[PDB]
Amino acid sequence: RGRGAPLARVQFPNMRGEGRVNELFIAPEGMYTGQEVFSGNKATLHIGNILPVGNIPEGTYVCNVEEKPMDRGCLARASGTYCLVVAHNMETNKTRIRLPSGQKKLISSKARAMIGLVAGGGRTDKPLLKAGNAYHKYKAKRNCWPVVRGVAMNPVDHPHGGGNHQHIGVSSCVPRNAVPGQKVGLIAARRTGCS
Amino acid sequence: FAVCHIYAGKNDTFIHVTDLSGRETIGRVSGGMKVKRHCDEPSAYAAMQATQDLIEIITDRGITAVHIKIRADGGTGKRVYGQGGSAAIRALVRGGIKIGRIEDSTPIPTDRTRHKGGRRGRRL
Amino acid sequence: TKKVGLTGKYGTRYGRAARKQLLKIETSQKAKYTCPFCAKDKVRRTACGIWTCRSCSKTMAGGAYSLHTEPANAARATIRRLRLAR
Amino acid sequence: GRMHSKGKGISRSAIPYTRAPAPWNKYTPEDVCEQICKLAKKGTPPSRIGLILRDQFAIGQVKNVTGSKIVRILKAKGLAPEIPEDLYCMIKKAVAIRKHLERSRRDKDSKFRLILVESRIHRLARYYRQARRLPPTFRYKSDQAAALL
Amino acid sequence: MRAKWAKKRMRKLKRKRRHMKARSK
Amino acid sequence: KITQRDPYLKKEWYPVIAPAHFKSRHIGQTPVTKTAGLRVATDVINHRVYEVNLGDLNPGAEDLNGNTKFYLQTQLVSDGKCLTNFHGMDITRHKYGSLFRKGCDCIDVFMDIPTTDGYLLRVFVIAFTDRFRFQRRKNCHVKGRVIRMMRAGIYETLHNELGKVSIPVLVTKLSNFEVNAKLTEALQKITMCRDVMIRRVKVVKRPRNTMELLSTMHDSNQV
Amino acid sequence: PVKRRNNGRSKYNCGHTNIVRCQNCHRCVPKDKVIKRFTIRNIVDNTIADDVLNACVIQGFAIPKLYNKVQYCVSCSIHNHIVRVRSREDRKIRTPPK
Amino acid sequence: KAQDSISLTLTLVVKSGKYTLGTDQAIRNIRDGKAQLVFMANNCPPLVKSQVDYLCHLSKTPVRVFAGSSRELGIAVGRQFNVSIMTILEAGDADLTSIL
RNA sequence: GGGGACGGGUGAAACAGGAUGAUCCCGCCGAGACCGCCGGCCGCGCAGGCGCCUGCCAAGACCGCCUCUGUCAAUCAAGGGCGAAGGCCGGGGGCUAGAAGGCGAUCAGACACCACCGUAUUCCCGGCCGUAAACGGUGCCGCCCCGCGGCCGGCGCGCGCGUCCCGCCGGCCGCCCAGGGAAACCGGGAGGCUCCGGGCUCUGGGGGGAGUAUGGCCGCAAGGCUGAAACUUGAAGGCAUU
Repeated sequence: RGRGAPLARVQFPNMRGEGRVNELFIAPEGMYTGQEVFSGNKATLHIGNILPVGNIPEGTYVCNVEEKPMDRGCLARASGTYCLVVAHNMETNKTRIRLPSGQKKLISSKARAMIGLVAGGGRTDKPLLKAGNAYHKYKAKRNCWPVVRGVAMNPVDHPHGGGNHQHIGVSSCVPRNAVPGQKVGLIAARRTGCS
Repeated sequence: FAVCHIYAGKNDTFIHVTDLSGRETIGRVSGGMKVKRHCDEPSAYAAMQATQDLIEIITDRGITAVHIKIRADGGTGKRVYGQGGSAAIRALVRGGIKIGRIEDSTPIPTDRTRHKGGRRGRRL
Repeated sequence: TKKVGLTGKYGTRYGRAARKQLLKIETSQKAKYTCPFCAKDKVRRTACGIWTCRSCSKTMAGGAYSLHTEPANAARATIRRLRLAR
Repeated sequence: GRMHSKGKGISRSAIPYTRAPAPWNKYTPEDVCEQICKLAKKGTPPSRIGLILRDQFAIGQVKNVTGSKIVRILKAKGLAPEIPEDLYCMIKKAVAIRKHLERSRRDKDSKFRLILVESRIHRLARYYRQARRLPPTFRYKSDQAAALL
Repeated sequence: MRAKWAKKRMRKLKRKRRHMKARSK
Repeated sequence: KITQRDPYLKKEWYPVIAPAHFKSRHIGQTPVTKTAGLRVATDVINHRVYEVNLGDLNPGAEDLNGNTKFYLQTQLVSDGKCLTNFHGMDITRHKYGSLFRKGCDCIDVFMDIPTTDGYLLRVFVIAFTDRFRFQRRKNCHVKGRVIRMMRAGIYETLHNELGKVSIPVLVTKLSNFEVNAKLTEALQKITMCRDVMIRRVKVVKRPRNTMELLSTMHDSNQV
Repeated sequence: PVKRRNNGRSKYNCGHTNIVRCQNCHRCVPKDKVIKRFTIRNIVDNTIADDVLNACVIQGFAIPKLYNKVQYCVSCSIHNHIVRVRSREDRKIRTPPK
Repeated sequence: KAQDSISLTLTLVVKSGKYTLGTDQAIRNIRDGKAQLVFMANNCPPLVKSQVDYLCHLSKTPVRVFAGSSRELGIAVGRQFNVSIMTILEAGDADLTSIL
């Protein structure tokens, strides 16, 4: 409902007993119905397969990466987003992953990820265009819309509040240690402005 | 038998003695700490004077000989040694010091980024 | 019938930039693509990322407004080369 | 001068003054006409039928040994190419560049050669249609060219 | 470059003139 | 030099010994600071790399040797001696310029060479074309077919010579100059060619715990 | 009038040449029009060569030569006397003189 | 070379030899031994691929994959429909690219 | 990590950088461009243009020919495609230079040149734009035309025989006898033209006003393409010589 990326229902033999266990996997682009998704430390490098991050050759786009081994997925889960294998340190058994924001994170080589990039790529390219098109987007997610500006509100309702000329009245930049009701605006801004 | 890196370029000349790996420096001094005129830091006189002070240090550190690595500013510019290079090399020979090997160590580009000055050049 | 082919629905509304962008994306969303599996031009979109062949009957994960995407085409190609190596 | 290039070259073939059959050659008109007919069974094009007669057999000039050219022999037997070979060979080239263009959309140079080759197919077709060596209905389009080959 | 500088001057007059016609439509 | 005797006062010199292949194994003395903090002297000298002319390594014919320079890196500081192993081979910058002359065509190949010891090496190989003995045309330019025949010859020969080679024998092949010579024979048959040699040989990948190999190379004169 | 048939450049059967920069000026100059004098010199001056040669403890090592192709822009070349303005009569001479 | 021959061999077969396009006719022909060569495609559905390769082993009739696509194979046999499996039930002219 | 006082920058400088230890040296590492020297009276491309290494794909000119066809041709409004750089649009990317911006020195004043920092840009993908001293300032196809060279790609001849030699065809070129031209010069044409007529298109008609006005068409824009007049004026210009 709220995800902008497809999910996938994959059936696995019950290793504990006799049935078939079904799991919900963010779909990497290219997963097709009837595909064989292998998982494990002897898995081959194909889209959809889950391999430990150390086992994955470098430069491979990966999705649903675990930050700490055995976490069943934490990073690279949104539409189109991916992480990249950068370096394996075989002396520390750690790997550097390029996070979707471009930050680089050392993670244990025993963490697991799915080969491929999350499907749903290019979703935000389309303009929402209408306010209704956006009402539908957020009804599926949370009560976060429509968004009213504090400047429109009254002094009691918001810190930006209300004067005779709708102004912020003080710098938007607010300290990192501003208390609950005051941390409104740009927070701990290292810089501001277009550049 | 250390390695002498003389970087001779317009603006200043640096004579540095380090040992083979180059990880440790056995003494470094540059022309420009020997002259008060900014124009004369690249000059041969300052470089001769500079090497004489360096010669004292490497003759007190057991550095009997050096292998020279004269380099220009190089990179995507220069590629021709400044006046300081020959002067320092001569001083190294004048104050003892055998020169075991001489090499061109200037950074050179196999293909390059644009040097400054525009397509019309430095119009001075 | 002229410049605004599929964006005539919007009418004189939303501005030219939105309509021009929509014309590229909406044409791609409504297009028929070739099934990798059955090689027939009957893949159409059911939802963003979900594309189903109307002949092959196979559902494949894909780009929101295209069966395949430029980043993903690069990834399959890198994976094959790297897989051939290992 | 080349029709579609600013190139000048002369690499022609010089037919002999003698239009009469050579002495060493021992092939009767029927003997070589039989070879032409069996070569049509292999499907070999008349340019190749003429070459095969020239090198494996010694008949360097067919019209000298026989009284007619290869296609006149074929037309008399009603075994001539339905689409004249020159147009057909251009059509193979147009589809071959078009196939490459399907994989690569950024070969602007390849696209240019297609316009020139296609322009010849149109020019030769109008002559072939006027001469009636081609049915007047015939049209070279492009998208439908794959079927026409 | 007086010819290149004349063209630029002509252009900055034609754009002004095109703006003035647009005010009156 | 400073042990017998302000920063230099607290220092020591730990001699560097080259691989057994080189006739002058002793090469230099490396300055290190006396142990302080968590900075033991041995840890600092453990991975330093020294560039040594093959002339200094084997003292003899400078003309036939001094142009190549070997990079040797400390892998163990044992008994006060910084034992060293191959980190690369290269011809001097003066050799590189001398080889190029206008009027000639240059063939330059690079190959990834795999060793039994687990090192991936890169051979940078340079070749040049020269005038025939009785040639009217002044410029030594070869038609494209010969250049590709030549490119294949170096690639094929390098697989034959350095394909199954291990680091211990490679260092001796690179210092006896046989590989340069086999490449010249292969290219000779195809066309008169000059200066066919390896410009550089660098380690793309070095194996860990290469210490048993280091014993074979730095020591083990028998092997 | 047209001063030179060459047009100051050696471009023949081409429409574009790779740009190079003056070593001194830094002006972009098409490869054909650059002055391009190659120089092979010695790492140290002859006046220092004698003393360096005596200093070396190696058996037979000569001062190693430095090879550089200097490419100059027209203005850089005439100012630094790499090339001279000649008469219409001698402008045709092509052989390297002196 | 091998590709040039592959295109040439199937064009000569279309004009000279007999052949059948399609899976059902192919399963019927291999089983009776009336197939001399069978050419599959890259996108042959996987079960059909295995069945055709087992019954081909059982009849010892050569099965080769085409360089690609039922669509691309179909345009090669000269037709405007996709051909997954084509069977050379007799070659009048040329059968050289049946290599292994 | 080392070591220690300045480093940059220049015509000389100065603003920046440096005991938060810079510069310098080495050991590494990231990212993005870029393809050196070879590299040219080399080559290829329809022009614009084209240079890492491998693999793949389709083409192209030249040449050789006793192969095929049998004029299927030449140039061309209208019409289609392409088209350096800069620019624009929607994304990616962001190293280097760097329009704008800011700045230190100048100088009467420089806001300019020079130094420094730097945004768009540069680079990629999908579209636009349709311009350049887009040049050989030289349309295209065809003919004869004087020697002496060089290079380039085929082909053939000689000879014991070598990247030899002589030719042939095609391309790039130098010098040039006539010939031409107002000369400069061109002579693989700008020759074979007042002795003026092989064919086809384009354009000009003293200098400006003015590539402006206006209408049109086109472009997202910038602008492109088309395109005057009133009016003013005795020269403007070419190439030579003191």
